[PDB]
Amino acid sequence: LAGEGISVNTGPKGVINDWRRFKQLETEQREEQCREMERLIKKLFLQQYRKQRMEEMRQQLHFKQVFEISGEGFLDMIDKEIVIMVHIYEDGTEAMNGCMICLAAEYPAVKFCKVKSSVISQFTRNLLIYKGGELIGNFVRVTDQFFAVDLEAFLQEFGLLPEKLVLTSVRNSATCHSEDSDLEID
Amino acid sequence: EDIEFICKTIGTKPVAHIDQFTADMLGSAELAEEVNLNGSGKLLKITGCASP
Amino acid sequence: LDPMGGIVMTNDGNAILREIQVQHPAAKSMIEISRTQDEEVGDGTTSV
Amino acid sequence: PLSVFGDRSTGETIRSQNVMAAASIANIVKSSLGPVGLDKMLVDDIGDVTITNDGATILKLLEVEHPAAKVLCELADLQDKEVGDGTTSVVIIAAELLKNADELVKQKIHPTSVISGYRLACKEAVRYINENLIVNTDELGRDCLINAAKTSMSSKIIGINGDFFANMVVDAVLAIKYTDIRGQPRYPVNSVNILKAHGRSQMESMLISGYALNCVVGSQGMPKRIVNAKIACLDFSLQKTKMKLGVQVVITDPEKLDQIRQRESDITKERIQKILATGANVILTTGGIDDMCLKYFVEAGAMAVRRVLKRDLKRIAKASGATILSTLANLEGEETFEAAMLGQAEEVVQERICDDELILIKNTKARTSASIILRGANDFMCDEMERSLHDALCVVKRVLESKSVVPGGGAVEAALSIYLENYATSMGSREQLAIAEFARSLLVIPNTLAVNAAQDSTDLVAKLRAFHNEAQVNPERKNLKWIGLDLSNGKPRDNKQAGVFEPTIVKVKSLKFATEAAITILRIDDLIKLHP
Ligand SMILES: Nc1ncnc2c1ncn2[C@@H]1O[C@H](COP(=O)(O)OP(=O)(O)O)[C@@H](O)[C@H]1O
Ligand SMILES: [Mg+2]
Ligand SMILES: [Mg+2]
Repeated sequence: LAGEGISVNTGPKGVINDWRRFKQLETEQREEQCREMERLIKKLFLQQYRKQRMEEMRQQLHFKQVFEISGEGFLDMIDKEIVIMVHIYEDGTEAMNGCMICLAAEYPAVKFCKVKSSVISQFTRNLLIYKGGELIGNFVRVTDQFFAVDLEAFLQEFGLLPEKLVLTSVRNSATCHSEDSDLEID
Repeated sequence: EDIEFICKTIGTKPVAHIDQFTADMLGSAELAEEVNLNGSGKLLKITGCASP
Repeated sequence: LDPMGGIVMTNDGNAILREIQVQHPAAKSMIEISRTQDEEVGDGTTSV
Repeated sequence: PLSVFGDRSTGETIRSQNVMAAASIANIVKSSLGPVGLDKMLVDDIGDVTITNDGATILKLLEVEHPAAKVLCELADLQDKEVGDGTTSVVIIAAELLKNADELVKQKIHPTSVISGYRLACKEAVRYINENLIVNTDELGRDCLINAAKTSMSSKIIGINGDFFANMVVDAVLAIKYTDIRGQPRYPVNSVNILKAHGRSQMESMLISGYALNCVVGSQGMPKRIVNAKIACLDFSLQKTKMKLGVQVVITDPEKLDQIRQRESDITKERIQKILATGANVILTTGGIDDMCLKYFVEAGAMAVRRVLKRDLKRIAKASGATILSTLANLEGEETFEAAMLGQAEEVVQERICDDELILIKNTKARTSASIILRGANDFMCDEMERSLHDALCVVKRVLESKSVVPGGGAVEAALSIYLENYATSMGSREQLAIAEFARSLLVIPNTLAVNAAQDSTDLVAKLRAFHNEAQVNPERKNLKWIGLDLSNGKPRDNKQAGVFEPTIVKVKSLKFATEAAITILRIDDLIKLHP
């Protein structure tokens, strides 16, 4: 057993196809694991808010549903295209889901959505915030620290929810192009 | 990057300060019209130039 | 039963239909019809 | 041997795959052709529902992976952009052309010969259409425009409603007519603001003899109806004055802070006083208006509308004779506003439309403008009505610009098929088959029309071809060129007297675009798909 200076030379040349086919899937798996582990492990009478009640019965005045994400769905939802809150749960979850549904009406610029925990048990036996592809809020097990007003106040105290709408008939816009508007001549 | 091409095509000499902006540094042209391509977009054409 | 935890107890057609979430787009069209009838005249929502 | 990190298809495999993709795209929209066509209901997998018959909308909404299918979808989009009608017909014709061309290629006919034959057939078809099948609209009058609009609105949600919608479309198009230099009557469609609102029925949609804004007054203080309006169009926000980045306020003597703060809003106060001193009644601005300026307008007894869309403001200024003013700066370095920049209208009202309000600028002087308020049963119906209305407006614009129309109902297609299958024998030895296949593929339109009505396509198309052959053979039977298809009774019918017309530009552009797309797809006999 000698000749440790193998100089494998054109050996790997004949296997670049299979090696790269395996490497593409390996890179995809590594990216998925990194995105999954981006949140996890990393950190895994004025005082009574008199305005809470008024916000409560002014929030109900609109009802659609939050998008249910498919392992690559989480990857390609944030990879492309703003503040985004993502909910992790497996079927207190219903209460905060209703809170997110209520908040989505007042925040059209946000992309409220939910995703199963199974598709993505150390974090399961007993709210993720993204913006522009980078993590902003990583509040896990929020029950330790509800209503839609409470969630809104909690997110605003951290300076994450955007700060603050007339209702049209139904809609006006049709398209956007060289409309060739009227140009009165002579 | 298009400054050299524009100056060669028309004859306009670029001006970087209003002090030197004089009439002799202008490129005379016969017509400068922006046309539409049957709703596929808009193009500005400068067709016909003195000393092309 | 409101998903936010509230309770809506009524017999108005529009109030009942507005709280129902459906998947078949024909049902969505019917619910939009109910909403249109409620917004236009404000009565006859079950009849339409 | 190649060692290319990807998949490769070559020969009959890739050609058959491309024809497969084109045929699938054609079959997607084949069921939405002709008056006996039916709409489609698209769901955007988040609950959003779209109901439409327009081919371009369907192809844009669908998710497409195959490159040839993408080519056909972009072809439909281009046809919609350049003409506005016949979006399904061009896709169907292109797919049928590709299918027949591949059938020829599989018989060891070289694709270059097929492409040359297709080019010759397209040129000859355009020439024959222009020479024979066109009908001048000068001697027809408004009836021709009404019939063209009605034919365009067939197969749409406003089909039976055509008797009224055609009149509305013709009036709206004629209201915006203008003549530019060279004395060419130009009709600027898309300047007609189409507003939608559910509620009342289709029959009682409103055509506005003016302009309609999807906006309301900024505050409840101002009146919601002004008779002798003096519209002042502005392109700037009327808010408290704030210095730009290069200006910074530094105070050393404390006694001047109050003066600074007072001037900070007195500047805007003076601007509003200058604007209102000339007699302005309605003020429209693209920028925002804060509370103090709204109070000024309320006290002046005027109207203030904020966040007006730029295109809407430009149209209002053009119609009423007003001029957009991004600033009140004149050539003397001063800050003045003159009455010459005021636009006038006969009435400005905030009308109520189904629990919501919108502003109607009725009867603007110095220029006529139009807007359409579509009333329907729900959002989907109103959106489909808007799409159909846009198609009708485009058709009317094409008819009014180019004064040539052709009979509908597949009469043009049958005449072209007969003439081309007769002409193919005149010249060529191998492209003759290509021209014959072009002629045969041109018959896919009447075939689809007959199929959609559950009528015997074979007998109807045979009778149509016999009529057109008699027209092309007997000199005294040239009046049979207008024999189209009557889908209500499933019998051939003279469409020229029946009032079924299409612009010639629609057929010509559809033929050219379909031929070019078929040629583009036909040139491929090898595909390399690299792994991502
Ligand atoms: N009343 C009618 N009788 C017979 N044929 C008609 C009638 N109206 C329209 N057609 C034909 O039906 C064909 C399909 O039109 P359609 O598909 O609705 O337009 P588009 O292709 O723009 O969607 C047209 O080519 C036209 O010639
Ligand atoms: Mg009742
Ligand atoms: Mg059409």
